[PDB]
Amino acid sequence: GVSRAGGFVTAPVIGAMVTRPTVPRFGMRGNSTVVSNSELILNLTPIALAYTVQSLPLIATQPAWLGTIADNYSKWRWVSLRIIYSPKCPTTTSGTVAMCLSYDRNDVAPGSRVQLSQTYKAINFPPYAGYDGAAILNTDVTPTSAIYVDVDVTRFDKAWYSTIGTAAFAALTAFDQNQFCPCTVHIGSDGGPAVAVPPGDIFFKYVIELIEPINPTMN
Amino acid sequence: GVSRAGGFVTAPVIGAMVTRPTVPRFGMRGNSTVVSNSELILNLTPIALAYTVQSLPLIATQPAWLGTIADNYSKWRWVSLRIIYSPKCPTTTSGTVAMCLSYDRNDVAPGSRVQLSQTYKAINFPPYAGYDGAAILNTDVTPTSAIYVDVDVTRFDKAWYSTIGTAAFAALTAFDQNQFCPCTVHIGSDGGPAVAVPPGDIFFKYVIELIEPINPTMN
Amino acid sequence: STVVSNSELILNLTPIALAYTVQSLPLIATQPAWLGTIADNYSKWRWVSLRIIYSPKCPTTTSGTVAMCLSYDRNDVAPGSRVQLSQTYKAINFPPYAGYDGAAILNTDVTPTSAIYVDVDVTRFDKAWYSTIGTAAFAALTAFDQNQFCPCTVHIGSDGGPAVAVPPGDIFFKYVIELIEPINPTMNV
Amino acid sequence: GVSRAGGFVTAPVIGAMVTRPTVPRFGMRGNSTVVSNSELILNLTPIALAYTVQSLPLIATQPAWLGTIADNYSKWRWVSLRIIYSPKCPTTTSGTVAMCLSYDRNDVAPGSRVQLSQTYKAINFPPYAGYDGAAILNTDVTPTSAIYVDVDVTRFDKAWYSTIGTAAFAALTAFDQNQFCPCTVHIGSDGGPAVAVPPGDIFFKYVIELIEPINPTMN
Amino acid sequence: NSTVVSNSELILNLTPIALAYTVQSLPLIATQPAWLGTIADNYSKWRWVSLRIIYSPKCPTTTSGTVAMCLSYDRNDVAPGSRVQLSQTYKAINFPPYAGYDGAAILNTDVTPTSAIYVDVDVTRFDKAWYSTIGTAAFAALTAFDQNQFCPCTVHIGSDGGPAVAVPPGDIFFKYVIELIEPINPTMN
Amino acid sequence: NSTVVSNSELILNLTPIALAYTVQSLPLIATQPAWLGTIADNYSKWRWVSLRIIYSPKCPTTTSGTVAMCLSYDRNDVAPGSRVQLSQTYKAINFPPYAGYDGAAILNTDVTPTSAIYVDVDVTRFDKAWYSTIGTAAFAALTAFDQNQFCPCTVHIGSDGGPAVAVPPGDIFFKYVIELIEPINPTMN
Ligand SMILES: [Ca+2]
Ligand SMILES: [Ca+2]
Ligand SMILES: [Ca+2]
Ligand SMILES: [Ca+2]
Ligand SMILES: [Ca+2]
Ligand SMILES: [Ca+2]
Ligand SMILES: [Ca+2]
Ligand SMILES: [Ca+2]
Ligand SMILES: [Ca+2]
Ligand SMILES: [Ca+2]
Ligand SMILES: [Ca+2]
Repeated sequence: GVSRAGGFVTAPVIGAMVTRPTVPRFGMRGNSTVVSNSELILNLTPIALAYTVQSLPLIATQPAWLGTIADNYSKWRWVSLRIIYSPKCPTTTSGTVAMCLSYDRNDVAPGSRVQLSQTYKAINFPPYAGYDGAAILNTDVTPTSAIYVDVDVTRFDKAWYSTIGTAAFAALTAFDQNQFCPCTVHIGSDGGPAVAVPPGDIFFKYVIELIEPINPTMN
Repeated sequence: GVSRAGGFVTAPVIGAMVTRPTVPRFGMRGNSTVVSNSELILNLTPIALAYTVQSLPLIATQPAWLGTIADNYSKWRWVSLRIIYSPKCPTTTSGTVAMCLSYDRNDVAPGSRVQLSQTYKAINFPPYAGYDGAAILNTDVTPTSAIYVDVDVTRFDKAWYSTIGTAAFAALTAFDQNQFCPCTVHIGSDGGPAVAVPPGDIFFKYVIELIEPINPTMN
Repeated sequence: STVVSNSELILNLTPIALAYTVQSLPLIATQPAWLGTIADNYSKWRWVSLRIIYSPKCPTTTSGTVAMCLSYDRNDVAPGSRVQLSQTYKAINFPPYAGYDGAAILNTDVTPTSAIYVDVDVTRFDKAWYSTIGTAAFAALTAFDQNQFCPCTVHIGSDGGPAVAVPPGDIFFKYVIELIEPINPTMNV
Repeated sequence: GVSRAGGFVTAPVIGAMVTRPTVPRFGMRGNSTVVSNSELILNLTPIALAYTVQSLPLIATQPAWLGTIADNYSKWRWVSLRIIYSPKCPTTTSGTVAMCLSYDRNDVAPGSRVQLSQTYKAINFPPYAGYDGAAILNTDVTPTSAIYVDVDVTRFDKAWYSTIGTAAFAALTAFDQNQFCPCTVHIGSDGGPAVAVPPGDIFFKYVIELIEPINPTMN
Repeated sequence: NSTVVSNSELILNLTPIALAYTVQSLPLIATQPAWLGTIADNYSKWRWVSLRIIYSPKCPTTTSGTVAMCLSYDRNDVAPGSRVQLSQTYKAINFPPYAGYDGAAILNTDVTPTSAIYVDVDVTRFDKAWYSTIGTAAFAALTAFDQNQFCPCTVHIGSDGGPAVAVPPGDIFFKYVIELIEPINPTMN
Repeated sequence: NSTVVSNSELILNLTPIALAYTVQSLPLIATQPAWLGTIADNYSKWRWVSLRIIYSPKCPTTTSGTVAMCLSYDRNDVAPGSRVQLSQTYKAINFPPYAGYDGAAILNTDVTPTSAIYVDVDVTRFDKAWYSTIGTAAFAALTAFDQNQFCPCTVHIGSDGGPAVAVPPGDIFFKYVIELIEPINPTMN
């Protein structure tokens, strides 16, 4: 790379992904139903000078489309969960966007980018970057220029989680939420322009295993 | 059979199916999602002397479990739909239960068993019968002693139907319902005892193809 | 590690009548009366195997249908009909006199062809071990707190019974449970 | 079975065994005399709504025919003891009959079916069932539809027991009885009809080894 | 099929050691230990798989005297009337009331410290294979001869040579492994 | 990737031993030990890889009485009300207040002297794989049920039979190996 052999860098006016059209794929693994799909989950708050954060609980019901399928199953577990960033602003946008993971709903969100950076899986990056890694979303490859976070799905506290709707989940105390949620992602930013600029969006690319069907009304 | 070679008939006190435990199976057929499953759909009104009828529209959203999966798809079509009867009363129960099919939500339900019998696919049978044909439900075989109706899925008026929830469907006029429903089943009975007796239940064994995913909130 | 195995009567089902009824049981070490007293002496436990068996006790002339299924969140609403129950994991529908020919399953390692039962998917619980808690203490908890002590719940519903309700049968548990960490019962339960 | 693959069940008006005529068989095993035979031991109390129990000590002298042969021997031991149920009522009889084993004559008999069910070898069953397992009595096969209890003959407290007549045994205290008796069977019932109905009978199918002959007057 | 239970329990607080001799005896039955008793009530028969009687001191090293333990096998025997009589009996071990503090690990580990004070019962040489479960209260109401039917062994703990003002010497614990068979309702048992 | 931390720390000065019984309890959480707590605040989850609770005497051999330790696994349990109740509980070890001086090496070496007084926690039999880090102050403000979510085990230390004038018996130390994963800012944690 440039840090060993030297090189040169250039920058275009702007760059962005074009998402490949797809359909959620279903599969059976014995009595288990496996769903593989990608979903746009969040539009980030316009990046400005001051710091700001957004958080999302990583539960089966968070992605709206998957959420529906989950209502018919009692338990689930993430087989793989990759959080991907997609820029939507020009290379003239100053600032830094960062993401990280937490595992206790009683936690307080990172109050600054320094706090966020000390945390697990923290990745800091310019708001305009990430387009070169489009393949991470459209294919199963992992480009080195892609901006993403892989969740340590094998290091959760429980083996399976019970399905719960987002509204009901929201109404729980942090402690009761802990029983239905294995992890939460935080996305923060700062150092942006005086006139805030929408930086990018967040996608979830996942493979989930759902078990033990249940009447949706009961669940 | 007995009608050609003679024989003898006997009758037990009672007989009933024991349903095999199963899980709904998912499959992909290109961009299409195929669901194969069986569901208990209706407990029949206790059979008594006077005639009575119950009707169910044959839409993707009628079976509660399937209904949930259908919310995520714009269009669907029955690949196969077999309506099965399961008795729950002793052989001492007098009367006849009958089923038939109609194709216009503006139709008036059969007012008597004679009206019902003239209709397409009408099958008349004692309320206590049907147990000997348990395999029709638990396997893919079709016993001659099974009591069922196969829907002529290839002779519907349209190629695909749009998904619509049962509540919203119920609120439509018969004519607007016709655009979302290809067929309706009627189940009637009469000639039962003075003290009415719950005769049996109705199961749907189906294979459905769902196409064109959609956000559930939009659908 | 102490391993206990036995079967015992757990519940006399409500008389089967025209209208639908459901009875639910949390699958906990303290639910079976005989096992409960042994469980009170241990801090944690886990089902090694749990088989829920139905035993009929009604005349064969009894109309109606019975069903069982399993759920895994105490915060769930119990099935309001056999149509809802029937769509739930491991559901099995059978007549109230079913199983009269398979009683041996209760006291032998044989599984008679005609026996009516449900094997719990013990390997797919959310935790490795569950703490012992007495039945009455359990009842007083919120659904959320119950979830920490209970891995599964079984529902038994029926409908289509006769005008004069008839006791259909009973529910038995045949289990193999592993108990660890002795404890004084007063401290525990 | 039906619980895995589904199926159907039917019930006849009634069913009962027809016992094969036999003769008690004698054999020598060195200096030991071995007797193999089956005997009707008890007519059960008519099953009614309320609970009732009957108990029998499992001693060599309990079966009347064997009892005579035992008078000529000082010691004995059960090689095998199978307790079998034989129904004598129609399938319309409600209720449950249960059997179990105890090993201390100082024990109090089960006061209810719940108490009985917690006990060793407890088997609960409808009073009309058991006919399908007729072969367990007439042959050496063990049908799965047979209703029976096998005594754990290898887990008794002593290796041999002394022969004692039933009258003399009855006159002993529970503690002195313990020296001559290795086990006792309890048969209870409840949930029967308002008009009590004789449910069935109990047979003992055994193989016993008798040793050390003695003048009957001394014994 | 059988259940194996393992635990250790405090069984008896010894009477204060004084100049004169005293003896206490305990029947080695499954029902003697309070915690075990509850589990045992649920099984018809049992047999000690392993039984170690342990002494734990609770007095200062300034305490004089001798505490001694031994085993007998007939409830009709007379208890030892002196340390001499006790000392002639099987497994007799004599020691000062403060002995055993350097071997306390023996209580909750599989270690057997050479400084521990214990008696290992010859579990394989009892008169019969299994013993029927019986409550302590009922047991005490029996004649010595009827007690033998339920009790395979008894331990006697005597002492003397203590101070003018009696001093509580220590306690007796049972660390055991017992096998239980043939479940039964406790009320019947 | 994870970080493994090893050290031993003084955790609790025991309340002076007197005639009457007293109990103290400590939650076995990563945040309980003061030194470890600082490191733990920097990681989201943890799990004890090894945990040995050690007793160190600080009183003369002239001190009478008994100190005992045991383990429980539900914050909703009631603490042992007597040495009898305590002694029936898992890993219970009883000993005089001056015991353990010949085994002090256990504290700073990999040696396990047979004269040492300790409790080895069954670290592989906790209800779940990982536990989330939580401060002691916050932990104490939780209900017993919410505490269980963060605490896998608790140790109880009781005593009695001591002198008329209470004597500080000793201290409790934790010698541990803990694995920490998923870094996090302490303020968030
Ligand atoms: Ca970091
Ligand atoms: Ca749920
Ligand atoms: Ca027709
Ligand atoms: Ca629509
Ligand atoms: Ca507890
Ligand atoms: Ca039993
Ligand atoms: Ca004699
Ligand atoms: Ca000696
Ligand atoms: Ca007894
Ligand atoms: Ca203990
Ligand atoms: Ca935390």
